[PDB]
Amino acid sequence: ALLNIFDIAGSALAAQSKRLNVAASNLANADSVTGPDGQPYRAKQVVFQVDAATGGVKVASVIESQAPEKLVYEPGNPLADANGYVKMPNVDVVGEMVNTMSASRSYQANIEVLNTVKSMMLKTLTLG
Amino acid sequence: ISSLWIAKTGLDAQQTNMDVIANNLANVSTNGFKRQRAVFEDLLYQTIRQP
Amino acid sequence: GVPGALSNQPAPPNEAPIATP
Amino acid sequence: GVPGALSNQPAPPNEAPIATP
Amino acid sequence: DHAIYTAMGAASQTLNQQAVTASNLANASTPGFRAQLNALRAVPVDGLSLATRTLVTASTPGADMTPGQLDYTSRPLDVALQQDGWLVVQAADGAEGYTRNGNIQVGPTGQLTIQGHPVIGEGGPITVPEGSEITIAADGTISALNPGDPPNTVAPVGRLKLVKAEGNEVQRSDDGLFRLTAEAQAERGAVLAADPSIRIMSGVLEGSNVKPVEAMTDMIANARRFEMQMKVITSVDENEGRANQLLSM
Amino acid sequence: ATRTLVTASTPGADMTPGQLDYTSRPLDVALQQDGWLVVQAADGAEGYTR
Amino acid sequence: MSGVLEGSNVKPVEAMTDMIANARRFEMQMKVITSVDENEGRANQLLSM
Repeated sequence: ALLNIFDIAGSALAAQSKRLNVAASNLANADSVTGPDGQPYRAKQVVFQVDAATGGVKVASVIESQAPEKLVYEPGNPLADANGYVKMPNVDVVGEMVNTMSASRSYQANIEVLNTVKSMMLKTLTLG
Repeated sequence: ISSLWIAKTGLDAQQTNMDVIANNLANVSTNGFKRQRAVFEDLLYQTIRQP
Repeated sequence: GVPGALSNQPAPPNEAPIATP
Repeated sequence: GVPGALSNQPAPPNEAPIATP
Repeated sequence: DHAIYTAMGAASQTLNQQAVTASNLANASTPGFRAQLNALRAVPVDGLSLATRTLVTASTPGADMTPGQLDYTSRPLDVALQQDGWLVVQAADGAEGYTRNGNIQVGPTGQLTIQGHPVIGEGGPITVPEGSEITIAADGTISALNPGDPPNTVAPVGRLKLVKAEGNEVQRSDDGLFRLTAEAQAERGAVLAADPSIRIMSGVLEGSNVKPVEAMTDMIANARRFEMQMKVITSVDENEGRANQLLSM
Repeated sequence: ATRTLVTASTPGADMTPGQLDYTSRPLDVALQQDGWLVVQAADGAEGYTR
Repeated sequence: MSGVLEGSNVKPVEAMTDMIANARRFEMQMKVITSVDENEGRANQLLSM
């Protein structure tokens, strides 16, 4: 089926957009010290899966990465624990700087796939 | 990034040491003055993965 | 329910409070 | 066989052991 | 396309190693400190054909046991260990940690301590008299003299417990107290025995052992490797971006 | 939810007392660790300063 | 006590590190913005038909 390409590439576009938004949010919150209720910011990631044989890619869910918080010592802070160690986001920088580029490249590649498929479908529309 | 925070802590520790040294030197003429000495301590350790 | 589908119920507004009251 | 060809059964899982037991 | 991931992983591990070196440099004056070594380990991935990927993960084998210098502060109860001496103290959870920090403090009730951790000698946590002057022998004997009393009333009151560890069988802990590894613990027993071959001296306090030249060379190498990896990332991204144009029609 | 916006905030000042000059002027005062001189603001309400 | 006057309490190390971090963060955010703009500048070409 050549119609399924549209909702395969749309799924790919949506998944890559979600991944790029997650990476941008992590980069923005790379240094945020607290949330709305004292909960430290946690790096988040998306889960990709196949639609199903094989099909498009769907984002199953968004999960906070389970890594120890890079806690720092600020005793004169209300959020400090009993030992004065406040918790900071466990977000690197190279990871997101590469995730953005990879997501953009995949997005552009799927755009090219959709363009080619649409062109050949329109060409087939005038058989004979 | 963690490196900047760690180096900031190190610079603060050295500044405090210089402060106590300067205080010790300033009142070298005060009667009955007992010189101070600052002792530091390393913070906790984060284990990314166990052996 | 699944994202991208059609449902006759409009979504509730999205809000981002700074601090929980 | 040659990379890029076609074969009946899938590739084995890939692992990166930090230290060999 | 996946060649970008090995380079970014190398850059991230270089950043981690730089963080370790910065942490080593930060506490360049804490008494009884042991530096943290660092190294890079290759971790090849064994796929099906043409194994051309070998990642890298930073690793720290452990502390190097080269003793630092010792400052002569003339304080009566400051001890400095031998080449492989270890003062045994009681940690927060009852485990016996090993330190080289000889700065011993005395509480109001005559209880000895080191940074809040009660030092244990022959027996249990040793407690000297209330307000007596304390002197440390050349092998760990503790003598107490009640102030005002005649000098011929100085009496031994306890003895320190000094253990000998080679250095390649001890691992650091989260709080910062070295403990034996599993194999060494099994071979030498759960708790070490106070060997009599270790001798110490009073009036001096041992500093840290961090090499500025090693730190500087490591920092320079890390910066250069990071720059090379960044260049590789840029090249791979450019190639992939220009190659995707082939997919068009 | 994927977007998490970022805003800046200032959780008050810091009360660490800075160092002090010795100007020898007879009517120059310095407070203790947690002292405050009480003055009258422009609107009549009281305020605390150092 | 009289005869002394208290100055401000501003930490030069804190100020310098914060300024460096802010500059780096701003540059990274600009990189993200330009990447997103360039990436989105071709979905219209897709829609062109």
